[PDB]
Amino acid sequence: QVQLVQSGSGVKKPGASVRVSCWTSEDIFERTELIHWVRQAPGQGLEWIGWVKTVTGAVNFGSPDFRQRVSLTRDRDLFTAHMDIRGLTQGDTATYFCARQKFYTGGQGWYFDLWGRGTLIVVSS
Amino acid sequence: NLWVTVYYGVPVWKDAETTLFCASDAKAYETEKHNVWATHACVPTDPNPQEIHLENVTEEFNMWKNNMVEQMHTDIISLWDQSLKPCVKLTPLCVTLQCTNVTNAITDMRGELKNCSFNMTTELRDKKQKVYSLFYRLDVVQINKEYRLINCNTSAITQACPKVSFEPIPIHYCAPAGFAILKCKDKKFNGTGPCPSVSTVQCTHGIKPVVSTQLLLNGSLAEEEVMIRSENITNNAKNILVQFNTPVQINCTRPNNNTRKSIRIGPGQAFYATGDIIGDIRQAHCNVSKATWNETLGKVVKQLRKHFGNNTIIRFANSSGGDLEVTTHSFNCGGEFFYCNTSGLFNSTWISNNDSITLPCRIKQIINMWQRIGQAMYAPPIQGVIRCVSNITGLILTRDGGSTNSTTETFRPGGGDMRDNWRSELYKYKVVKIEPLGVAPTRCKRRVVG
Amino acid sequence: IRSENITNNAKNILVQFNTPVQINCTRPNNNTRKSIRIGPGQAFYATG
Amino acid sequence: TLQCTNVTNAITDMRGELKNCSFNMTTELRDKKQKVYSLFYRLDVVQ
Amino acid sequence: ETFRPGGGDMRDNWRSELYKYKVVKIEPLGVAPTRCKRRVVG
Amino acid sequence: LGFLGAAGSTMGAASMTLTVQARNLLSGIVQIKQLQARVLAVERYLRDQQLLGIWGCSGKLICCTNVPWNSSWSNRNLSEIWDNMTWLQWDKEISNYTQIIYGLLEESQNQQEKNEQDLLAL
Amino acid sequence: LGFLGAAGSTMGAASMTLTVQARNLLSGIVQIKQLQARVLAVERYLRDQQLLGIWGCSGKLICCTNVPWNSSWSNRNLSEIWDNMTWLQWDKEISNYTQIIYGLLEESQNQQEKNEQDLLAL
Amino acid sequence: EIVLTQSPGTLSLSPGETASLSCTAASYGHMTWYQKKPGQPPKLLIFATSKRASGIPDRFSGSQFGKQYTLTITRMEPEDFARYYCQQLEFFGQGTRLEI
Ligand SMILES: *[C@@H]1O[C@H](CO)[C@@H](O[C@@H]2O[C@H](CO)[C@@H](O[C@@H]3O[C@H](CO[C@H]4O[C@H](CO)[C@@H](O)[C@H](O)[C@@H]4O)[C@@H](O)[C@H](O)[C@@H]3O)[C@H](O)[C@H]2NC(C)=O)[C@H](O)[C@H]1NC(C)=O
Ligand SMILES: *[C@@H]1O[C@H](CO)[C@@H](O[C@@H]2O[C@H](CO)[C@@H](O[C@@H]3O[C@H](CO)[C@@H](O)[C@H](O)[C@@H]3O)[C@H](O)[C@H]2NC(C)=O)[C@H](O)[C@H]1NC(C)=O
Ligand SMILES: *[C@@H]1O[C@H](CO)[C@@H](O[C@@H]2O[C@H](CO)[C@@H](O)[C@H](O)[C@H]2NC(C)=O)[C@H](O)[C@H]1NC(C)=O
Ligand SMILES: *[C@@H]1O[C@H](CO)[C@@H](O[C@@H]2O[C@H](CO)[C@@H](O)[C@H](O)[C@H]2NC(C)=O)[C@H](O)[C@H]1NC(C)=O
Ligand SMILES: *[C@@H]1O[C@H](CO)[C@@H](O[C@@H]2O[C@H](CO)[C@@H](O)[C@H](O)[C@H]2NC(C)=O)[C@H](O)[C@H]1NC(C)=O
Ligand SMILES: *[C@@H]1O[C@H](CO)[C@@H](O[C@@H]2O[C@H](CO)[C@@H](O)[C@H](O)[C@H]2NC(C)=O)[C@H](O)[C@H]1NC(C)=O
Ligand SMILES: *[C@@H]1O[C@H](CO)[C@@H](O[C@@H]2O[C@H](CO)[C@@H](O)[C@H](O)[C@H]2NC(C)=O)[C@H](O)[C@H]1NC(C)=O
Ligand SMILES: *[C@@H]1O[C@H](CO)[C@@H](O[C@@H]2O[C@H](CO)[C@@H](O)[C@H](O)[C@H]2NC(C)=O)[C@H](O)[C@H]1NC(C)=O
Ligand SMILES: *[C@@H]1O[C@H](CO)[C@@H](O[C@@H]2O[C@H](CO)[C@@H](O)[C@H](O)[C@H]2NC(C)=O)[C@H](O)[C@H]1NC(C)=O
Ligand SMILES: *[C@@H]1O[C@H](CO)[C@@H](O[C@@H]2O[C@H](CO)[C@@H](O)[C@H](O)[C@H]2NC(C)=O)[C@H](O)[C@H]1NC(C)=O
Ligand SMILES: *[C@@H]1O[C@H](CO)[C@@H](O[C@@H]2O[C@H](CO)[C@@H](O)[C@H](O)[C@H]2NC(C)=O)[C@H](O)[C@H]1NC(C)=O
Ligand SMILES: *[C@@H]1O[C@H](CO)[C@@H](O[C@@H]2O[C@H](CO)[C@@H](O)[C@H](O)[C@H]2NC(C)=O)[C@H](O)[C@H]1NC(C)=O
Ligand SMILES: *[C@@H]1O[C@H](CO)[C@@H](O[C@@H]2O[C@H](CO)[C@@H](O)[C@H](O)[C@H]2NC(C)=O)[C@H](O)[C@H]1NC(C)=O
Ligand SMILES: *[C@@H]1O[C@H](CO)[C@@H](O[C@@H]2O[C@H](CO)[C@@H](O)[C@H](O)[C@H]2NC(C)=O)[C@H](O)[C@H]1NC(C)=O
Ligand SMILES: *[C@@H]1O[C@H](CO)[C@@H](O[C@@H]2O[C@H](CO)[C@@H](O)[C@H](O)[C@H]2NC(C)=O)[C@H](O)[C@H]1NC(C)=O
Ligand SMILES: *[C@@H]1O[C@H](CO)[C@@H](O)[C@H](O)[C@H]1NC(C)=O
Ligand SMILES: *[C@@H]1O[C@H](CO)[C@@H](O)[C@H](O)[C@H]1NC(C)=O
Ligand SMILES: *[C@@H]1O[C@H](CO)[C@@H](O)[C@H](O)[C@H]1NC(C)=O
Ligand SMILES: *[C@@H]1O[C@H](CO)[C@@H](O)[C@H](O)[C@H]1NC(C)=O
Ligand SMILES: *[C@@H]1O[C@H](CO)[C@@H](O)[C@H](O)[C@H]1NC(C)=O
Ligand SMILES: *[C@@H]1O[C@H](CO)[C@@H](O)[C@H](O)[C@H]1NC(C)=O
Ligand SMILES: *[C@@H]1O[C@H](CO)[C@@H](O)[C@H](O)[C@H]1NC(C)=O
Ligand SMILES: *[C@@H]1O[C@H](CO)[C@@H](O)[C@H](O)[C@H]1NC(C)=O
Ligand SMILES: *[C@@H]1O[C@H](CO)[C@@H](O)[C@H](O)[C@H]1NC(C)=O
Repeated sequence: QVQLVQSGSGVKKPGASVRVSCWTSEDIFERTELIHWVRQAPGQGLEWIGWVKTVTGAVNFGSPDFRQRVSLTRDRDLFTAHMDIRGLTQGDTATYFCARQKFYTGGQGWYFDLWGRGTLIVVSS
Repeated sequence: NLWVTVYYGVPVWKDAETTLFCASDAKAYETEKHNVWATHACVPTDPNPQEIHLENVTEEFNMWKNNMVEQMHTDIISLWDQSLKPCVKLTPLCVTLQCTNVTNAITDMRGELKNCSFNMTTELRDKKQKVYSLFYRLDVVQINKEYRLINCNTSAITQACPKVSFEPIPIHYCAPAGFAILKCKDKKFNGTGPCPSVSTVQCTHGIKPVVSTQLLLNGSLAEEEVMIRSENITNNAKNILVQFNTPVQINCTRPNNNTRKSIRIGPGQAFYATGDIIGDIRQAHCNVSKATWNETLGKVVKQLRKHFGNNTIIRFANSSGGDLEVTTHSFNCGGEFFYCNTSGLFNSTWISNNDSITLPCRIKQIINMWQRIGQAMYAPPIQGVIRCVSNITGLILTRDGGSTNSTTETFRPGGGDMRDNWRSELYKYKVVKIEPLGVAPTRCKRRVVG
Repeated sequence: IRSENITNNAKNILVQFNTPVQINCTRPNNNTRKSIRIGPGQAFYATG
Repeated sequence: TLQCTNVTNAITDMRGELKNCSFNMTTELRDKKQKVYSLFYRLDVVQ
Repeated sequence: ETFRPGGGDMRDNWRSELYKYKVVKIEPLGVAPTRCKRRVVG
Repeated sequence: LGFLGAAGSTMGAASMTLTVQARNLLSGIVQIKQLQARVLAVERYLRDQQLLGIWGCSGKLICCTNVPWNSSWSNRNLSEIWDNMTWLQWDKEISNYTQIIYGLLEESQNQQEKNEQDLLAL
Repeated sequence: LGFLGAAGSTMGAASMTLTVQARNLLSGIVQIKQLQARVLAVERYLRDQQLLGIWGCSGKLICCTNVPWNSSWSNRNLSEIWDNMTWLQWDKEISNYTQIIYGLLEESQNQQEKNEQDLLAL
Repeated sequence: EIVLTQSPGTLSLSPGETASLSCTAASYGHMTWYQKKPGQPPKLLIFATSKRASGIPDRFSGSQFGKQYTLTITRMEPEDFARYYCQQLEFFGQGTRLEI
C-alpha cells in the first residue's frame, strides 16, 4: 500500500491551463505497465479519464472531450508522469488521482494497486 | 486377469519450453560475412517438408502464452548488441557545437539541414581539428546558436560498424532432440483455441527479424481472409493485429547524393559524418497505391464488424500521441532510419449500408533501440541513394476508449512493442516435449525362465 | 576452541561462542547526498 | 588535485575527521568544467 | 599467557561454518565370493 | 505414419512404430545455449534407460511384468483400451499413478526375480 | 534403508538396496563450472556401464562368472565376509585385487563365451 | 443500457451479520471491487479472480454467475463502513454506502 507522491492543489480561472503531476520510486515506476488518471467531482461517482503507457508514451482516452482538452506525458528518467489540462470550466472542479497498474496479462482485468492521495482543482470566477 | 506392461517409444507429448536451436541459410553468411543476423555458425535450414500430418489429431493453441516469442526477442537483441559492441566508443565526441542554418543551399525555409563545425581531437593528443560535420535537426538540441547532441546526457554515442549489414536474414528455429514443433494447419486460425488439424515439423520456416512500428512489413499473408487477432476485444490496453490476406506495395526513396567525410578523432578512430549534398534537396517520402488501400481497408472493416455488429460505423484516425517511435511509422532501409507521417492513410469513415497517397518522412542518425534507456546508436550516413520497395502485410491497431451514445467505434495506430511483430509469424507454432514411457494392461504375466 | 595446532603461534584460534553477544551500531546524522554527472550519464555520488 | 580545508560552521560533536573539499571536475561536454564540492573522510585522503 | 585479536584471512570465517561437512565420491564397482558357477545354456 | 504419426492411431496399432519413434531423436542425438541443449537431451535419454534397467526391461521396446493392472484407474476393457483409444488419451487417464506403478515394478518384479535367481545360481 | 543407509548393514543385507543406490543419483541424472559438472557425471556413469558390458554383466545388479575366487585375496570365510563385514571394509580388504580381477573377467569369461557360442550358432 | 450497474444501494447494517453487495454488466468483463472513506484514496479489495488483495484482513470474498457478481463482507464490522464501488475495465458503478 505505497502512496504515490502527488502534486499540490490549487485554484484556477476559467479557460486557464493546469498541470498535475505525480512521482514514485524507480522500482515502482519500472514495474508499472500503465499510469491511469481518474476523476471524482463532489457528489459524483468515479470517472475514468485515460492512461499513458510507461514504455512508449502511447495514450488512450475516454470521452473525446478529454482527448481535445487533456494531454498525458511520462518521463522514464524521472520516474514521473504529468497531466496537462486546458480550457478549464467550472464543471471540471474535482479531485484528480494518479494510479498505477502492474498486471500484465489478459483475463486479469484492470487494477489500481497504487494511488496518490489525489489533488483538488478548483475552477472559479 | 491383467498385468502391467512397459512400452518404450510411445508417441505422447506434453506442453513444454526449451531453448530452440538457431538455424539459417549459410549462403547469406557467405555473401555478407559481417551481417548481424547471419550467424558465424548455425544449424542448416532443413527445408524438408513435414513427414507427418497427424491425421485425426487436434491440439489446443494459445499464441499469447507462447514463450518462443520471448526467445526470439532475446536472441535478436543479444546479437545486435554484440555485433556493435567493439566498434568505436564515440562518447568523447560530444563537444559544444556553434552554428547557424545552411546557407547558399539549393533547397527544396526548412530547418532540417544544419551546418556545424566543432572543435575535435586528432591522432596526436596535442593537436586539434575542426570537423565541419552536418547534422539533422532531430539529432540536436539548443543549449540559441550553441548546440549539443540530443543524447549527450546518455551513457554513450556509438557508431555502428560500417561493415555490418542490417538486412534481415531468415532465421529458422529447430527443436532439440526429444522435442518437437507442432504447426496448426487450420485455415483462418485465431492463433488460439483447439486446432482442427495439426502437423509435425523439425523447424519453423520463413521467419525474418524485420523491425517496424505502425505497419507490419514483409510478413506472412493470410491464406483466405484478413484476420483480426487480439488477446481480447474489450480490453483497450491490448493491441490488434490486422493480418492482411494481400500485400500493399509501398515505395520509399531518399535524396540526394549526400557525400561522406572520414574523420580520424584519435589513433585509428574513424568517424563518419555527412558531407556536402549534390544538387537539390527534397523531403524524403513514401508512396502507397490509393486504390489498393481501399480494397485493403474495406476487407478490414468487414471483419471488424464481426466483433462489433453490422449496425456499426468504423472510423479511422491518425495517432494518439506519445514518442516519435509510436506516433510515426518507422523502418530500416538501406541501413538508413526513417520516421514517416502516416496520417494520410487514416482520414476516413466507413459506414454500414493510378492515384496514390504520399507520406512525408524524416531522417535522424541517433537511434535508441527497443526503448532502451541511456544508450544510443549513431548510424553512419548511407552514401547518397536510398530506394525501398516493401509489402505492407498489416497494421498494429488499438481501439479508442470511452462509452458511446452510438454504434461508432474508432481505431488508431498503436503498440510499438516489438514482440507483437514476432507474434505475427510465430502464432502458427507450438513447442512440446516427447515422453518415452507408457504403461498398458496385458494378458501376459512374464513367465520366468531360468 | 579450535585450531590447526596449539604450539604454532602462526595459527589462528576460532572461539565459537555457545551464546550470542548482541551489539547495536549506529551512524549519524541525516547526511544528504549529491548526484554529479562527471561525463555523459556518468553519475557520481558524494556526501552532501 | 583537491584544494581544501577543514569543515567550518559545523555544529560538531576539533575533530579532524571531515574536510570540505572542492576541485575541477569534468562535465558532459569536453569543453566545460564544474566545481563539485562535497565532503570527504580523513581516511580517504593524503596531503 | 596472552591472547590478542588477529587473523584477517577471510578463509577462516568460511571454515567456521564448513567444518561440519565433508565431500566424498560414490564408487559402485565391487566384487565378492559366492558359490555360483554362472551356469551357461548354449 | 512417421514420427508421432502413430498418435492418431489406436494404442495397439501404434506399437508397430515404437522403433521408428526411437530413431526419431528420442535417442537425444543432435546432428553456449546449443551446448546446454545437447547435454539436456542426453540426460533425458539416460534417465529413461535407467528406469528400464530398474524394471528388468532393458534392451526391449515391449516388456511384460508380474505386477497386476489397477483396472479401477481405467474402468475399461482390455480390447477397448487397445482398439478404441489413442496413447494421448490413455496417458491422461493413468497419469496419476505413474509413481505408484513404477514403485511396484521395482519391488514386485525386478528385485525379487534377481534374488530368486541368486538362489538358483547357488 | 535409503541412500547409503546400507553402509551400516552387513554386506549380505546391503544387497537388498542396490536398486536404491542406483536411483539416488548414481545415474548421473540432474533433478560455466556447473555445466562441466553435469558432463562429468554422465561420463562416469557411462564408463561403468561399459565395464559391465565388457564383463557381459550389463543390465544386471548381480552377476556371476566362471572365474574362481582366490581365497588368498582375503583369507576370510564366505559367511564371515557376508555377515561380519561392511562393504566399506571389504573394499579396503581386497582393494589391490582390482587390476587382476577386472582383467580375468574379460579374458576368461566374456570373450571366451562369446566365441564358443558363435561356434555353436554356425 | 448502462454497461455497469450496482445494487442494492445504501443499506442499514447490523454488526455480527454478513453483508452483501452486487453488480451486473454488459459484455462479460471481469469485475473488481474498491472502497473509500471521505478524504482518502480508494483501496483495492477484490481481484478479477475473487482473490483477496494484499492488505485485506480476511473479511472479503465473492463469486459470480453469468453477468452478475456478488461480494460479501464478514460480520458487517464498523471498520469496513465505506463507499463501495464495482469496476469493470473503464466503467464504474454508481456505488453503495454502508450504514448502521
Ligand atoms: C476477454 O476476457 C473476458 C474475461 O475473462 C472473457 O469473458 C469470459 O468469456 C467466457 C465465454 O463467454 C465466459 O464463460 C461463460 O460463463 C457462462 C456462465 O458462468 C460461468 O461461470 C460460473 C461461475 O464459475 C459457472 O457456474 C457457470 O457454469 C459458468 O462456468 C456460461 O453460460 C457460458 O457458456 C460461458 O461459459 C466467462 O464467464 C467470461 N468471463 C467473464 C469474467 O465475464 C472474454 O471472452 C475474453 N474475450 C476474448 C475475445 O477472449
Ligand atoms: C538530457 O537533455 C535533454 C535536453 O535538454 C533533457 O530534456 C529536457 O528536460 C527539461 C526538464 O524537464 C525540459 O524542460 C521543460 O521545457 C518546457 C518548455 O515549455 C517547460 O514547460 C517545462 O517546465 C520544462 O522546463 C526540456 O524541454 C527537455 N528537452 C527536450 C528536448 O525535451 C533531459 O531531461 C536530459 N536528461 C536528464 C536525465 O536530465
Ligand atoms: C559549412 O560551413 C563551412 C565553412 O564556411 C563550409 O566550408 C567552406 O566552404 C567554402 C566554399 O568555397 C570554402 O571556401 C571554405 O574553405 C570551406 N571551409 C573550410 C574550412 O574549408 C561548408 O561547406 C559548409 N557546409 C554546408 C553543408 O553548407
Ligand atoms: C536556424 O534557423 C532557425 C529558423 O529560422 C532559427 O531560429 C529562428 O530565428 C528567428 C530569428 O532570426 C526567430 O524569429 C524564429 O522564431 C526562430 N525559430 C525558432 C526559434 O524555431 C535559428 O536561430 C537558426 N540558427 C540557430 C538558431 O542557431
Ligand atoms: C514502385 O516502383 C516500381 C518500379 O521500380 C513501380 O513499378 C512500375 O509501375 C509502372 C506503373 O505504370 C509500370 O509501368 C512499370 O513497368 C513498373 N515497373 C516494374 C514492374 O518494374 C511501382 O508501381 C512503384 N510503386 C508505387 C506504389 O508507386
Ligand atoms: C511518389 O509520387 C510522386 C508523384 O507522382 C513522385 O514524384 C514525381 O516524380 C517524378 C519523377 O520524374 C517527377 O517528374 C514529378 O514532378 C514528381 N512529382 C511531384 C514532385 O509532385 C514521387 O517520386 C513518388 N515517390 C516514389 C516513387 O518514391
Ligand atoms: C553521385 O555520386 C556519384 C559518385 O560517387 C556520381 O557519379 C558520377 O557520374 C558521372 C556521370 O556522367 C560520371 O561522369 C562521374 O565520373 C561519376 N563520378 C564518380 C564515379 O565518382 C553521381 O553522378 C552522383 N549523382 C549526382 C546526382 O550527382
Ligand atoms: C494526428 O491527429 C491530431 C489530431 O488529433 C492532428 O492534429 C493536427 O496537428 C496540426 C499540426 O500541429 C494542426 O495544425 C492541426 O490543426 C491539428 N488538428 C487538430 C488539432 O484537430 C495530427 O496532425 C495528426 N497527425 C500528426 C500531427 O502527425
Ligand atoms: C502529418 O501530415 C499532415 C498532413 O500533411 C500534417 O498536417 C498538415 O501540417 C501542415 C503544417 O506542417 C499544415 O500546414 C497543414 O494544413 C496540415 N494539414 C492538415 C491539417 O490537413 C501533420 O502536421 C503531419 N504530422 C506531422 C508532421 O507530425
Ligand atoms: C510482395 O508480395 C508479392 C506477392 O507474393 C511478391 O511477388 C512474388 O514474389 C515471388 C518470389 O520472387 C514470386 O515467385 C511471385 O510470382 C511474385 N508474385 C507476383 C510477381 O505476383 C513480392 O516480391 C513481395 N514484395 C516483397 C518486397 O517481398
Ligand atoms: C550506546 O550507549 C550510549 C550510552 O547509554 C547511548 O548514548 C545515549 O543515547 C541517549 C539517547 O536518548 C542519550 O540521551 C544519552 O545522553 C546518550 N549517552 C551518551 C551520549 O553518553 C548510545 O546511543 C548507545 N548506542 C547505541 C544504542 O547504538
Ligand atoms: C532527514 O531527511 C529527511 C528527508 O529526506 C527528513 O524528513 C523530513 O521530516 C519532516 C518531519 O515533519 C517532514 O516535514 C519533511 O517533509 C521530511 N522531508 C521530506 C523531504 O519529506 C528528516 O526529518 C531528516 N532528519 C533530520 C535529522 O533532519
Ligand atoms: C563547503 O564549501 C562550500 C563553499 O564555500 C559551502 O557552500 C557554500 O555555502 C555558502 C553559504 O550558504 C553559499 O553562499 C555558497 O554559494 C555555497 N557554495 C556552493 C558552491 O554552493 C558548503 O556549505 C561547505 N560545506 C560544509 C561547510 O559542510
Ligand atoms: C485417422 O482417421 C482415418 C479415418 O477414420 C482412419 O482410417 C481407418 O482405416 C482403417 C483401415 O482398415 C479402417 O478400418 C478404419 O475404420 C478407418 N477409421 C476408423 C475410425 O476405423 C485412420 O486409421 C485414422 N488414423 C490413423 C490411420 O492413424
Ligand atoms: C547398526 O548396528 C546395530 C547394532 O549395534 C544393528 O542392529 C541389529 O538389528 C538386528 C535386528 O534383527 C539384530 O538382529 C542384530 O543383531 C543387531 N546387531 C547387533 C550387532 O546386535 C543395526 O542393524 C545396524 N545398522 C544397519 C543399517 O544394519
Ligand atoms: C574552438 O575553440 C575556440 C576557443 O577560443 C573557439 O573560439 C572556436 O569557435 C572553437 N571552434 C569550434 C567550436 O569549431
Ligand atoms: C475464433 O474465436 C471464436 C470465439 O468463439 C471461435 O468461435 C472461432 O471458431 C475461432 N476461430 C478460429 C479460426 O480459431
Ligand atoms: C474508398 O471506397 C469508398 C467506397 O467505394 C469510396 O467512397 C472512397 O472514396 C474510397 N476512397 C478512396 C478512393 O480514396
Ligand atoms: C579550476 O579551473 C579554473 C578555470 O576554469 C581555474 O582558474 C582554477 O584555478 C582551477 N582550479 C582552481 C582551484 O582554481
Ligand atoms: C468387455 O468386453 C466384452 C466383449 O466385447 C463385453 O462382452 C463385456 O460386456 C465388456 N465389459 C464391460 C463393457 O464392462
Ligand atoms: C490425481 O489426484 C489428484 C489429487 O491428489 C486430483 O486432484 C487429480 O485430478 C487426479 N488426476 C486424475 C487424472 O484423476
Ligand atoms: C590366486 O593367487 C595366486 C598367487 O600365486 C595366483 O597364481 C592364482 O592364479 C590366483 N588365482 C586367480 C583366480 O587369480
Ligand atoms: C572358516 O572357518 C573354519 C572353521 O573351522 C576354518 O577352519 C576355516 O579356515 C575358515 N576359512 C577361512 C578363514 O577362510
Ligand atoms: C595394497 O598394497 C599396500 C602396499 O603396502 C598394502 O599395504 C595393502 O595392504 C595392500 N592391500 C591389499 C588389498 O592387498
